[PDB]
Amino acid sequence: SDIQMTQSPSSLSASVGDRVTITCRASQSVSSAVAWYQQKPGKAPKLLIYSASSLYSGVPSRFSGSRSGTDFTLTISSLQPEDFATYYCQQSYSFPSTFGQGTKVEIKRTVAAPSVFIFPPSDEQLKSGTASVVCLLNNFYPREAKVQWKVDNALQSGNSQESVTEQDSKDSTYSLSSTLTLSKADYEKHKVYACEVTHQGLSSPVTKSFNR
Amino acid sequence: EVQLVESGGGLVQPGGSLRLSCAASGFYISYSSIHWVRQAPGKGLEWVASISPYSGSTYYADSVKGRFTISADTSKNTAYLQMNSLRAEDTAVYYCARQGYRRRSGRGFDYWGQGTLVTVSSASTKGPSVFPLAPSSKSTSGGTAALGCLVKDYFPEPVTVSWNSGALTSGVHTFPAVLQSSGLYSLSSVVTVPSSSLGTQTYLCNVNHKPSNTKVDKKVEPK
RNA sequence: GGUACCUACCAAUCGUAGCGUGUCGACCAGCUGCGAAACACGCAGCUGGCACUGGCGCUGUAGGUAC
Ligand SMILES: CN(CCO)c1ccc2cc(/C=C(\C#N)c3ccc(C#N)cc3)sc2c1
Ligand SMILES: [Mg+2]
Ligand SMILES: [Mg+2]
Repeated sequence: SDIQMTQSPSSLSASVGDRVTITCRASQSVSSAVAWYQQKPGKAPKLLIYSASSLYSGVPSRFSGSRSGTDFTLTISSLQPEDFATYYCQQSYSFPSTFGQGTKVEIKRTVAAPSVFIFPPSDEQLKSGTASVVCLLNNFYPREAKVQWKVDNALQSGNSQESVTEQDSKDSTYSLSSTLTLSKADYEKHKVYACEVTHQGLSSPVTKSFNR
Repeated sequence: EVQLVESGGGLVQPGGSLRLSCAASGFYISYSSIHWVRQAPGKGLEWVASISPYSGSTYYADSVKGRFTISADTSKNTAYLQMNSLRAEDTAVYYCARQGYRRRSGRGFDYWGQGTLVTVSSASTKGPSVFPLAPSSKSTSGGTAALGCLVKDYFPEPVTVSWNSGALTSGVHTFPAVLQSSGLYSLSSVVTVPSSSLGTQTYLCNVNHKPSNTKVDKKVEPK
């Protein structure tokens, strides 16, 4: 490829009203043919800025674009709740066009302890020859959490998949799910199944368990 | 008034071919350069191709140079992206975009195109097995119990999950899909609901996997 | 003689016998405004080249023609 657009930062957590600045560096000159887009999860991008400083019609005035040589800066003065999203820069000075890596702007809030739930496998799945035990960490902040599985007391490892949701639009919290998959026989062979969660909002690791 | 609706996505094998269409309304494509961008799952935007007005000149990214072909039908007001010799790096949501007018939003992409998913894999389409995640019988965590549905072993993306056929939306969390060791997707859709009203209320999860044309309605119930 | 004109006036150097002059335009590149317009095409303008166009000013020498 021809020109490279290196974007920074890759992400950040900002309170409402905070000013945020994202910077894209072109590997070589691109004149002022730079654009900035905002993208929400599961949605198409929207033109925020064009020509390295001009505002697109309909875009609020807290979004600004500036240029200094080969450096371009998108500035959100006084970040608002509807502004959390992934921002991308683009160079259209020459083909092929180049996009930045993107900057994911998420909202910062007070820490919320997760709500831990455990779900045993259903009889249908057991009949199918497999068992999936699910641990659910509901509505917590920050995103970082630790979850460990224990059958009997053997610290499990290498048999659990993890997924996490995007920041909630209403309360800005996160939700996470761990899934431990065993065979029918393997699942019958042990009694107690437990999920241990450590998080900044929990003074002590919380355990949620059941008996087959 | 200006809309860009594309179609043609789906699943295709490595080395296979596939064409995407992008119908435009509210403006004539012949008077604007039209671009194809793409975004791999959980990745950044990747410019793919472009076609200029009045000359028809075509430009391509290095990753797809020689394999993709952009074209346009003015009588149908539609752009087209042919993709040949597809690799596993070509799987992504493909967006059709229209470059703005020179004297307003110069070279900026106003008005993008919803999107269409293209999956490149040798795995075969399979519908999900839907199991229930029953409410915790032990206590109920302060008047709010949690239930859910487990959508396992399906391919390709996507699936859609609703609760009570759209009647229930509060406190719903449908988690992103993850590739299991088997090569298929799996996720869970959970909900938190008043425990006191658990027995009285009925909770059903509606899973739809259009690729395999499978639709499942699963009860939960405390047992 | 005079005036006007015709022809010729080494090579190199755009050209000229020589000196000076680089254009209403052509051509090569680059830039800008505009045409629904990044390239290409079109219209208008600018900058640099070039000398296709061999014009214009001045000054001749030889021969010759005509008043
Ligand atoms: C001062 N210098 C040297 C600097 O390098 C020069 C050299 C040559 C030159 C040549 C010139 C010729 C023209 C002009 N104007 C010209 C005009 C009209 C037509 C026609 N029909 C054809 C041509 S002017 C000029 C100036
Ligand atoms: Mg000579
Ligand atoms: Mg000549």
